[PDB]
Amino acid sequence: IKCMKTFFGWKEPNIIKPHEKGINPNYLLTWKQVLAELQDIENEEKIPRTK
Amino acid sequence: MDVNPTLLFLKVPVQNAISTTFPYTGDPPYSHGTGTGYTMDTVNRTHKYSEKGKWTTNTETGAPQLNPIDGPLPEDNEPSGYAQTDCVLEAMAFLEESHPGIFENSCLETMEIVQQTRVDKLTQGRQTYDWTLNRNQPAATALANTIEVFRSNGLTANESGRLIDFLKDVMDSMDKEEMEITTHFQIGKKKQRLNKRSYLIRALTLNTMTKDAERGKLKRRAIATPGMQIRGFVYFVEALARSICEKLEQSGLPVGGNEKKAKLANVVRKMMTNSQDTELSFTITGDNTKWNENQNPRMFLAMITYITRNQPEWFRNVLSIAPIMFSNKMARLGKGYMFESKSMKLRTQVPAEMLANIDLKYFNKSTREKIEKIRPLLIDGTASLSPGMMMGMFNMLSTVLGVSILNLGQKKYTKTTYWWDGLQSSDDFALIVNAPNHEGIQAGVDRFYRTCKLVGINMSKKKSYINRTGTFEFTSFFYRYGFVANFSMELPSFGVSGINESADMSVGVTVIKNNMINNDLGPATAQMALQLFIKDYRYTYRCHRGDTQIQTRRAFELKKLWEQTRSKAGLLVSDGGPNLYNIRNLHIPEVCLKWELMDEDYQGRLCNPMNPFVSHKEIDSVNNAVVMPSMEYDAVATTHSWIPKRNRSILNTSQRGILEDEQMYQKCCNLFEKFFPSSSYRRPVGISSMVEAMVSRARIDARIDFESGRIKKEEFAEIMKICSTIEELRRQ
RNA sequence: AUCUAUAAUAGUUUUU
RNA sequence: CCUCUGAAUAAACUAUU
RNA sequence: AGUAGUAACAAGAG
Ligand SMILES: [Mg+2]
Repeated sequence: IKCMKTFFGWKEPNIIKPHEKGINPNYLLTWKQVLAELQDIENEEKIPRTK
Repeated sequence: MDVNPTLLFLKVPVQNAISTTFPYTGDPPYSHGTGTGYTMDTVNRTHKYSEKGKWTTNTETGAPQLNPIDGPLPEDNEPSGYAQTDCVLEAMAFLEESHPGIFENSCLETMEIVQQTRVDKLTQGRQTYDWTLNRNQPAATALANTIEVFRSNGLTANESGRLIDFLKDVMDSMDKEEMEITTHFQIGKKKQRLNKRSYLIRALTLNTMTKDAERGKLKRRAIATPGMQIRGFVYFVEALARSICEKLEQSGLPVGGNEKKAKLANVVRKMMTNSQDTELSFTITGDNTKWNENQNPRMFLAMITYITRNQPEWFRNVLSIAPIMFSNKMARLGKGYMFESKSMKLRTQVPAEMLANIDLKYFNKSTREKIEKIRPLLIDGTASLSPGMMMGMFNMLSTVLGVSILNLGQKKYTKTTYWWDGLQSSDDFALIVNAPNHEGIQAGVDRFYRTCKLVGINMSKKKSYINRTGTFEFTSFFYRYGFVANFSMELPSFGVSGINESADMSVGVTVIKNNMINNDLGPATAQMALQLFIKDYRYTYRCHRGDTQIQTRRAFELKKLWEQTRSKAGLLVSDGGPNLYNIRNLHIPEVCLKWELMDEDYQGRLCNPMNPFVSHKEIDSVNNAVVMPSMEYDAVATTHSWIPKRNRSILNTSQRGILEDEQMYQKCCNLFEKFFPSSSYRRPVGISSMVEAMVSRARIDARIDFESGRIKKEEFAEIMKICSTIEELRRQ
């Protein structure tokens, strides 16, 4: 979390090079979920060992 | 500037940097699924190498058998198994001629070994194909089950405790019309009756599987596991072969390590000195293609028959049984295959017992061809494999055969201006050929090649090469005017063994020391290896230094211990202490190294005999003298000599009841140690039952104590009464 | 000067 | 839904005990 | 999909 905060310039994620055999929207949603849950754990006034 | 590591060889000779050619820092290849394909390929290839032989049907098992002995002489360079019996006999005869009395003395020593060996020798090993369960079991478990079945079938010569009596039991069981065994299911006990042919097929069967974690091979291969009936005969035959090999200079077995390197260097230098100063000398680094698939058990029978001439008949029979059993051997196919349906998205397991009459629409082209070729050989769920030695068996007898061919290279036998000698180890060889000119070298190489062809030995042309004497390779040792060091080969040994904290520390330091002594590991690299090992140890066992802030579940206790301790250097690394090891003290145990730095309370807690992490004895009440547990790499037992858990898979099978049995066995064994203290130290030998021996020992001890005044007459009377009660219980 | 005692554990070597 | 389980070839040699 | 490679995993059983 500390290292993520040190960077400014986040944009809205978009697919630049798609995976031919995959489902790219799933990757995009995975990234969004990671961001959301990072914020969530940051909002619970305690960081656990595992999430 | 593109970096090309290989170009380093333009200045450093390849041998002097050979360790760079071993990529032994990555994980080795593994086998994932079934081994049936490899077993079928091996069987088909073994029969293809002998296709021009004689086909017969075994009258006892009914299995087709192929006999390439005395077959047509080859007309090309393809591998072939048409060994000539007269040539093998002549090779043995000339080997005897060159070393008079070798076979006689070997047979004398082997007769002593055979007459002395005990049955418990069979408990050695890792696994064994148990014919009563059609799968692999621990060697001791397999032996126990076989003894139990034999006792249930009235075959009790093994009670003598001699291995040869167990072999007599095996032979007598071969003649039983029927056999009866017990089977478990969902954990009831049921009885199964095997007719003569079924039991005979089971007795000649070797299980097969795929080998995992082998370096330097792109493709996988099959390995075999012998059954219970054949282990003893193979053991005796290999004892004879070992005795023979110990008396030959060209033999690369059964010596190893520094002694092997010294022997090879001495032999090579003697060959060089014997070479004249006006004749060319060449060395061939050679490999033999499919050694074990071309050697035939019948030729080993012939060799044993020639070796054991003028010997008692019983010795000859007990030695000859092994090749007889191996020429009528069967091969288990394996797990089978797995089928997948994409439309229905399902998977299933197809056992190998169904391959006999399974429709071939499921399989691909290669597997279909394998099954079609191998079907004629299938009987009772196995495959008939008469020719060939399966895998890694009779290594020393093969060494004897190779050394005989090497011995055929003396001038008294070549009868010309060229000659040869060299080193043999199972199937690997180095050949030194001396001749006045190059044409002589060519003639000698050709004669060696053809003589090997006569005895069923094929020299791998694409893996063998020849150069001037002075450099070669033998059994992964690279000789360049002397054997060179190869550190990468032993590199995987560096790390954490996984026994426990104390043993792992000892193993790491000892490995560093030994590689300094042997593999030319330098001082600075030794220090860096020590640092890396301590880092890995701390990370694995969560025992970082107490004055750090590494978050682990064990950090709180270590921090408390660190704070309460006055002498920090006395703490072990397992207790968060510092590292006191350097080059000069790699040979000293850690606890002994810092004994004179430990606090009295910490030292007493560490070496407290009443620590539940190590068991306790029962003499008097408990031997409260030293921490006592099998103490390999653990000189002094402390609280860090704990024992980890056990795998619990069997709990979900029908064999879980066996757990109980072994536990009960331990119980009984424990009691036996209260009567015979030396049993743990040295293995007891006797024919009487455990209860009878214990009762006799109790009576004699009571008499001795009463006579010497150690006990009073009331105790003597009570002990005698209890002994009589035990005698009464014995009958009921 | 010679020097293969046993048993346990782990590691290494032994492909058409 | 719930219970349990996370997978031991042969020979020789090397090291420690 | 992916790991992977001559056969498997992508949980198994009760
Ligand atoms: Mg070779």
